[PDB]
Amino acid sequence: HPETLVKVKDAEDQLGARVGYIELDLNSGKILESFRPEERFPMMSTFKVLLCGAVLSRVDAGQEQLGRRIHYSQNDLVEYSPVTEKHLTDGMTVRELCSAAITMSDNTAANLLLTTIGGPKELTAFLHNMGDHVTRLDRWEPELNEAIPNDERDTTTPAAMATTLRKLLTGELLTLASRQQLIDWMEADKVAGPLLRSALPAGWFIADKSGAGERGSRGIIAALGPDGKPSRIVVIYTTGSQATMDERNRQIAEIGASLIKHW
Repeated sequence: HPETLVKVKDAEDQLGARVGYIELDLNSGKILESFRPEERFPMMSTFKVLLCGAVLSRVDAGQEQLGRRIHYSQNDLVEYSPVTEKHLTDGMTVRELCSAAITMSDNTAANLLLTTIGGPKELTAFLHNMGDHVTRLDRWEPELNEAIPNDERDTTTPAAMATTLRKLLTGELLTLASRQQLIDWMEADKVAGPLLRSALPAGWFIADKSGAGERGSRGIIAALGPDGKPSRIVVIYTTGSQATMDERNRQIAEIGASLIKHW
């Protein structure tokens, strides 16, 4: 609805930065509303959903096992690894790593998982292979969060990301069991509380993944809907603002409040 663009445009004014937005019908793929849909923005941790999607594609094809155990050490640890920094001794399985990367945004978990699929290059090949000729991952954590102005490395567009998430959660791309595993990890997301979840009505469903990077970058991708089932995908990205994390979180929550009001 047009009133939600009023809020998105307002968000841009208050943040003094570009805001990209898209609302997509999950079932039909129809773009319901958008703002700067094809402009590039840093994915930050939102890429971890795509990473585990590629991992699950490997599992389905008999190339990976969710129960497989990965051993790592102190050397592997990078900034913000709340789950992985606690399992140095006995390691963690592929399943526990996707859980950590998605629900807690654990950077080391993401790096270990990228390593299993062949690095950023292979995640990008996976994406191109499923029809996303836009999204690209070029670096590892934490450098992928640099958000250098005009740099296309590690970026996506709201349209590209929304379409890709739709395919991952409803397409024949992944088996039914994997599709649901990916959704379950997003539903259990624990570090997106002040974003869309703070605007979600009781009884509504939400599976999401947020992200934060340098130079004011912030964003969130989500599948949400009334009565416990998702029915639309929402993607919100911004970069370039000098605003505080709280101010950035509030703008996203208000865009969320608006799209829920005009559902």
